[PDB]
Amino acid sequence: MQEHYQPAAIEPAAQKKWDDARISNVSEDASKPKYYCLSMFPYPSGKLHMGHVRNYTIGDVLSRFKLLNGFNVMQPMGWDAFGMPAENAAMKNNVAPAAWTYDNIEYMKTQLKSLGFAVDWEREVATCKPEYYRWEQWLFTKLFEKGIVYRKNGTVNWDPVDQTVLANEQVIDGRGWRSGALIEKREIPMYYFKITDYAEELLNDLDKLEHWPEQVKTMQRNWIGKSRGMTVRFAVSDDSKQGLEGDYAKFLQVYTTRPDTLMGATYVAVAAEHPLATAAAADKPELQAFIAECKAGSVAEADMATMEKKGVPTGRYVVNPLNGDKLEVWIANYVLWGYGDGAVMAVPAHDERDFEFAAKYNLPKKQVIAVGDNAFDANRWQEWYGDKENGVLVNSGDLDGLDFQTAFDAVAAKLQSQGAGEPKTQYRLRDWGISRQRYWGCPIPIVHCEKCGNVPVPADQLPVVLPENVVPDGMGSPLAKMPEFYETSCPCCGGAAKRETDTMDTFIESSWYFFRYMSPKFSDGMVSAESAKYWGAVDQYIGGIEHAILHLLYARFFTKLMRDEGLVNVDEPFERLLTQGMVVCETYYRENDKGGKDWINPADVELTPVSAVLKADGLPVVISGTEKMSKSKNNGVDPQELINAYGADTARLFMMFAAPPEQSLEWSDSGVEGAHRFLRRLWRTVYEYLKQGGAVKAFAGNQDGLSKELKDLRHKLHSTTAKVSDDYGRRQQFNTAIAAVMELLNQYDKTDTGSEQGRAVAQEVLEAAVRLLWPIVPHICETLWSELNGAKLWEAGWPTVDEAALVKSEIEVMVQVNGKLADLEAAALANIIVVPGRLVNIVV
Ligand SMILES: CC(C)C[C@H](N)C(=O)NS(=O)(=O)OC[C@H]1OC[C@@H](CCCn2cc(CN)nn2)[C@H](O)[C@@H]1O
Ligand SMILES: [Mg+2]
Ligand SMILES: [Zn+2]
Repeated sequence: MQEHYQPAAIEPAAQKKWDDARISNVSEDASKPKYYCLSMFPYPSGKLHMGHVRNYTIGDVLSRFKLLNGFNVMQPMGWDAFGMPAENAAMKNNVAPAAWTYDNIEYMKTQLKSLGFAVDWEREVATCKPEYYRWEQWLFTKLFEKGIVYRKNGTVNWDPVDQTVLANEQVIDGRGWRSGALIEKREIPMYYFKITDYAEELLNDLDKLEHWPEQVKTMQRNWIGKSRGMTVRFAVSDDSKQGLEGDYAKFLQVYTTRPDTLMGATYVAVAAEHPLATAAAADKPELQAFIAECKAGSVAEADMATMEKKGVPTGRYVVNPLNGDKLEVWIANYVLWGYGDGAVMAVPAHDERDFEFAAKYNLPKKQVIAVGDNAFDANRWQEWYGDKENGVLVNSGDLDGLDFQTAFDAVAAKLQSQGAGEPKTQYRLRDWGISRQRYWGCPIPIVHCEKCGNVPVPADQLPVVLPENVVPDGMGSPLAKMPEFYETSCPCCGGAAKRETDTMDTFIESSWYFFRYMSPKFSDGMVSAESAKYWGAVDQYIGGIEHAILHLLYARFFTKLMRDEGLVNVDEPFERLLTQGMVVCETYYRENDKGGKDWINPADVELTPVSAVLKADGLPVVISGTEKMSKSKNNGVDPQELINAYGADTARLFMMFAAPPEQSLEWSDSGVEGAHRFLRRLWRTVYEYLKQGGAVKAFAGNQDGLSKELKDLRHKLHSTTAKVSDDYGRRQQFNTAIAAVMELLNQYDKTDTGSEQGRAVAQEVLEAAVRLLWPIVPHICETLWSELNGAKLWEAGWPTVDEAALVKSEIEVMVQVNGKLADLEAAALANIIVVPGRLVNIVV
């Protein structure tokens, strides 16, 4: 055994020992209990970043821990290969997106294997291969004939200079983010998942997830946005029916979730596309411009509530069906056409958004709810204005005194008796649009025939192979400029027909890949029925918070779709969900000659502790703020150079010890040094132990007769084993478990283990400490364990807790004052010469 810890020699050898033993290549074996630990598969973007290392080390600690406890552990790995980054690099470096992708995969695979992750590489998938996306094209055709997938005209943003579609997040003040040209709203036919048909199922099944973060379940409930309200119809006054047709000339219909406050409606609001808005804007140019500004907007829903609410009066009036008040109709920019009826009622006294709107335009406010004896200020909003559980109605005629639920049913009675309203349930959830005007994506298995219509590709002709021999230029999606691809024959009549040139949303690949890992080479379906029954569902899911809404909801939607098709037997894909925090770093720059800043990568800097300067230039730079690692402010720390400088075990240990997994991790140069020096200490601790006698049989059994010092070390040992096991399986806080093993080595250093019984307790401490640290630093623990014990580490198993070593030794004693029944005198005074051991006597 070498005296000094050199990871470059022990990490490759330990990896071959694991690959030769094939301990990570697991099977559907009904002998050992299964465990499915899954980390979110990455985009093959070129190199791994620190966010990748943290996410996949967390998954590996959980996997190696469950494996050491006797589980059949599947930790698969794959690549989310479809996406825009491949097209952008294709335009930049003049290469094919497929070629650019496959070289990033084979390089990032070498980085992952160097870190020593226990990954079953015989289950590796790649979403850009036809052997994978053929099955989401297959599920597309099935759900398309059922109507779950349907084709419908939709509105998108078209950049007339970059010649492509842009999402709302890529539009800035009406212009494209790159071209800077005004975008055009276009109505094009697209495809949709009918996810609204599963809204009640996706909402209620969140209650089954007793091991999900409560905030993730909360965010999904708000996104679905179920609401039980009331449809209300306000009759249009006779002086306002000009230019209206159909039922719009008879009434204005709205939806509200608080019909108990219908007596407090001071005005109504309609969307810019509403017929009442169109009839009012016929001769007033101020309304025409307001409608045009609303249509030209591109507010993303992540910022929809943060936009300034604006409105214009129409001069038209409707009648409240309960008190007969004439309410003026306004055109509001926050009312979205297609969300319900496209028209709402406003109660400024009990809705904060209506309060700020009325305060802006000096609109009336009518209090109709009261909570206790609280004062109602018409010029200041209070939190109790919108309370529902502890309020009673006021200023509502024959509705005064009713609470929320009784007034709700009372209002429904009057509305239904008049035929002016009825209860209705609504959902904020929209359908899922999957059409993408991109090249590097899964083709949509639709063929357009002038006689048969939109025809799905039959199952025999799947997949519709995307040609990998394309280099996009940037002047339109290449699939539309390639007749050799879209010119085809109709699979129904054989006539001339064209293929769909739009590709699928890349979220479709990530929505079911966790099932494909169970049988990645299965060629007769999405997932083999035998492997789906064995693995069931993912036991542990690890990923970032940015996928808590869209990706997680899509994965649950696909799981219920595949369940209703007969492929799987679970309602939910993920049992446990761990949300890893981001990784941040310090930013550096220099001042530009034009009044700006040019950012510098931290690796190209060196600090004096005081100021900082370049590594080779000696030009003093300026240190800036700390934020998430990104190429924006050029603060990304390459983990490969970290592996080159310290090895894989130091990188894994630093990220597991710097902060808890949910908390953000700040990069620290001195932090990775403390991780490396601790691994040097652990190596020296085992070396110096074997240097004075060698290995012995670790202590086991009855500990009676051991010294007080050695008994205290065994107590600390089995306390650490119980503390680490609870930190891995339950708390999932890996930084606290590292310090627990560190404190065990502290007491070991302070304990004389030179005796014959001392050597045995020392062996028991070290054999457990290397197994307690194996999930975090498997390379050095594998090497050190083979020096202490000759058995295979994974067959020795997770350290067992000896509960006898935790029980303290008691000394029963009798206490008689004056004959009748230093620490013993203290307890016998909490009840004077004492005979040592059995008698204490209180000199009365
Ligand atoms: C299931 C799919 C939708 C996953 C998708 N292919 C994806 O997000 N792929 S990815 O390659 O983008 O991320 C792979 C995984 O591991 C890294 C995590 C951290 C990302 C944020 N971050 C970055 C830093 C410092 N550079 N600190 N935090 C990430 O959330 C994810 O869990
Ligand atoms: Mg349960
Ligand atoms: Zn046809």
